[PDB]
Amino acid sequence: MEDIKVAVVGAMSAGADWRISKEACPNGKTLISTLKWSYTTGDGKRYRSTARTTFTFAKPMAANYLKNQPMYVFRRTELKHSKTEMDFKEWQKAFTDVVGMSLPATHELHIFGSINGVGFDMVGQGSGNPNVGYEELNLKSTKGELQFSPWILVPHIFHQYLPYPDGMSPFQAAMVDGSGYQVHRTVRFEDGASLTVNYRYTYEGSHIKGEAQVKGTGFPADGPVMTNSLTAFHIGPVTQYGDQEFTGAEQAVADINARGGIKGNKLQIVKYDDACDPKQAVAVANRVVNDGIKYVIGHLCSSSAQPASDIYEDAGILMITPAATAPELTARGYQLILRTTGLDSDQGLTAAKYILEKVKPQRIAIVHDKQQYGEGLARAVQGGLKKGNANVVFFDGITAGEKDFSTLVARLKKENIDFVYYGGYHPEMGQILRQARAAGLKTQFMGPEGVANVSLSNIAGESAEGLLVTKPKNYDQVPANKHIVDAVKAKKQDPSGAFVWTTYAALQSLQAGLNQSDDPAEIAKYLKANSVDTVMGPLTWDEKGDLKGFEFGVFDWHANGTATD
Ligand SMILES: CC[C@H](C)[C@H](N)C(=O)O
Ligand SMILES: [Cl-]
Repeated sequence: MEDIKVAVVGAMSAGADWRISKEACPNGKTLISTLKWSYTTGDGKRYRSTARTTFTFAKPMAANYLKNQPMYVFRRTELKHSKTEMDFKEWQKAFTDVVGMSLPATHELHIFGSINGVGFDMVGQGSGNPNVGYEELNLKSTKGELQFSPWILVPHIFHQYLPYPDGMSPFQAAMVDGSGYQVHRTVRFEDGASLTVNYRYTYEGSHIKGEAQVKGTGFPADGPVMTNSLTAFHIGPVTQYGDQEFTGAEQAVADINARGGIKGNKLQIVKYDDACDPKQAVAVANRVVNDGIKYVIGHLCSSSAQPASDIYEDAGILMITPAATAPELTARGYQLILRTTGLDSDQGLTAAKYILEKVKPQRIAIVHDKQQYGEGLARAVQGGLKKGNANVVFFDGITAGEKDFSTLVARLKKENIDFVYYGGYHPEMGQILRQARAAGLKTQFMGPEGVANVSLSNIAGESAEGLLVTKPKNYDQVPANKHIVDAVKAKKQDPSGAFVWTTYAALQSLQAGLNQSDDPAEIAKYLKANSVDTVMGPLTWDEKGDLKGFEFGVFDWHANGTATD
């Protein structure tokens, strides 16, 4: 009768604005606060850290603070930084429940020590509002240029600026009486690295002097930290796909658990982020196993669902990908691996047919981005086009995430290309469509479900008009799915996305399974020999876990970010 844990594996999700510091006091003279903290890489990767932080009070804390077992503190931050300056702002709000809706005026921070034995030292002034939990800080180097990421000194760059619901925090209480606290903080990194910070404070009226002594060690030398690859989260090349999964998934789970759940037992999503990165997707998978989670919804890109699939199979963990389409993944005899989507093979053949039958252009160019998906899809299509005598002029590739297509654009122009197929994902396609119509090509473009999203429209504007896509059918127009569509809307979320539906269908799949056996093997056996009613229709699977008789369907794309037959 425990809740049943399902892993949902997104990609390049923002995550929550506020961080939970949990706060416990085991004695009158000690406060311990626990932190989870992911950084993000100028790449959209996640570097995961866990903090323990210890406050020593020279005088015992009044009884009121102790009688109020777990306090919860929500904190956000911002950092602008050069190689020499930093500028930082913190908002902090205390509550006694995990549900989110003279005192100090000025301070200084001397923050010094070492990172992988590279000494650093910074100094500078700041202010805050002890009533509201706001603080700000400027900091200048007294040595030279940080040869590490300044986002590693974040959080560590003044809890005397908090307050509790009905008064002063313990931290403030301690400043006003003069007896004070000290702070040890310790950070574990997923990659073995380690950071120690010790904090002493003097008070001079309402001004604070912070001393902060910093020992970091065994950061990998081409890690995010030693490499300055750390950024705030900026939307990433697959944020659209992760967001559509999470949406379809959170609706589904609500709707299931309302209907009473599996057999009394409710489902609980445990969110993970693999960044569609091979290594990270392998960190995620090892964590999934270790967390006792036996059913996985996700790994969205082929490139990251392969590496992940190995561990899951190796561990007796069920994995339904609602999104990864490269046929490789179900072509290696794995038994615990299912799909709520089709394959590049059928997706490239659908295209070629629509080009040979219903377009018939004169001069074809085939472009891809060189990854499994894109090249994969271009080879189907090329092969379909070759067999129907279509006049394919050149097949070519580009790097993912360059913004400059002046070379491809001048070349489609020089060679009077009226049609182009682009195997790949929306960022590159977006720029193509847009830098094309800028240069005044009348060229007609085509893409797979990877470009069939609202972000394509966001990048391209009017250029997106007339783009041809292959994509799953529009199940958001099917009357059964009306209720679901309304709920997504109630939440201001966009239900047209296909991964919303595939994801929703993948949970329903898991549902049917779970209703006999909590065992990952019988589920895969059951599902393979039975049809499930889902938001996509009935869903028979085959013995390698591919959906039987899945047809993508070909659609006209529009600058509004909808799509018609
Ligand atoms: C999110 C899925 C992406 C677009 C594609 N189907 C792939 O296998 O990489
Ligand atoms: Cl803290």
